[PDB]
Amino acid sequence: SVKEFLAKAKEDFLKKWENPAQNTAHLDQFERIKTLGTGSFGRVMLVKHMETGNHYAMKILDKQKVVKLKQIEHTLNEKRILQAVNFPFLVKLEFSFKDNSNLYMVMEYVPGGEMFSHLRRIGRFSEPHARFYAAQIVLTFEYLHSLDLIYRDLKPENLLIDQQGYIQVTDFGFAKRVKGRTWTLCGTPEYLAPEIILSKGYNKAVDWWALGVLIYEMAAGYPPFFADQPIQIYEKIVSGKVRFPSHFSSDLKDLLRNLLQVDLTKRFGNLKNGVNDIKNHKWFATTDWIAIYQRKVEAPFIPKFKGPGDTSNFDDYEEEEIRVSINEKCGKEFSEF
Amino acid sequence: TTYADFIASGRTGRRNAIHD
Ligand SMILES: c1ccc([C@@H]2CCNC3(CCN(c4ncnc5[nH]cnc45)CC3)C2)cc1
Repeated sequence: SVKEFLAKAKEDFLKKWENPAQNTAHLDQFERIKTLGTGSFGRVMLVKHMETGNHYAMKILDKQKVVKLKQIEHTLNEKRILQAVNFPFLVKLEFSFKDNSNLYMVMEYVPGGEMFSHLRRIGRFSEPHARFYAAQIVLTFEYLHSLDLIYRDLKPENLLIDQQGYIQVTDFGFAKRVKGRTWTLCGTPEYLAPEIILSKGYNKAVDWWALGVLIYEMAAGYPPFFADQPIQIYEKIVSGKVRFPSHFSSDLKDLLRNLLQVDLTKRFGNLKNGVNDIKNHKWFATTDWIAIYQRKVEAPFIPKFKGPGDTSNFDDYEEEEIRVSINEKCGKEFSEF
Repeated sequence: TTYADFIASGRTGRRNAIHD
């Protein structure tokens, strides 16, 4: 039973939420191999844990850059939430620690690469391929939302493909535990719900709008609202108009009209029946929700694997030194990390 | 085509999030 499963998941989450794991490793315990990605205030590197020989993805955030970009509370949210969650499609945080200069989050390494890379290369995914990935996001949001968490940054760049072809959601930089409404303007332009652009209070319904954008992008090969500049994207989002490719099935279009819905009293995921309006939609008729959760469904794509520590499924980034200052930076700001 | 318009746009690469 869903209700019973989620109640037990909440008991587990709250114990970790109230007493977060802290300072569980040191930088000297890892061998730095290669950069897997970059952000405005950090980078993610492939590392090898010497004591086990295991490979991990280490996020390194520069404390001073976090402060300049006013991301202190968001970074504390990211680590506090990621250390407390447990779901098959959420990447696991193995260790976390900090030093004079940086914050570090050591997570499972997901070798298949970003959904973004595969989607851009192939062009678009078939409806059954997109449906397989979408079902995993639906279940993941059902789990997160039950814990009063809002994700706020769904996009292919943040969805990694594992060795079994299943999704691993990474990047909890904008996730927040909130019972009421929230107001921060954050996320990625193409994925913003109209209520975020219009500076209204908003809630978990923004994640369901973002799911509509993701499904559209996976099935079309391009997002529903795009332009050269963010301002033009915002005008398209608020207009109340969406065009679908002629190859989209009738069921796919109907599902998307209900997710990409400006009216909050009409948006799927936000009604009296909640997530069940999505799970029971015609486009998901062939989906066995339990088999997806149990990972019993055959994946439509298995990434190529040359062996342990291989990064062939990732783009190459410029390599920079990890400098650790002799003086502690921003100690007070990151005391709880 | 919409595909050709997307490919010729400046937003086919990795998209960064909004910051304050
Ligand atoms: C700050 C620095 C870097 C990122 C990048 C941006 C591009 N997407 C990414 C998503 C995670 N990423 C992982 N790759 C492999 N295994 C993982 N385990 C956890 N995260 C990853 C690849 C790069 C994060 C985000 C914020």
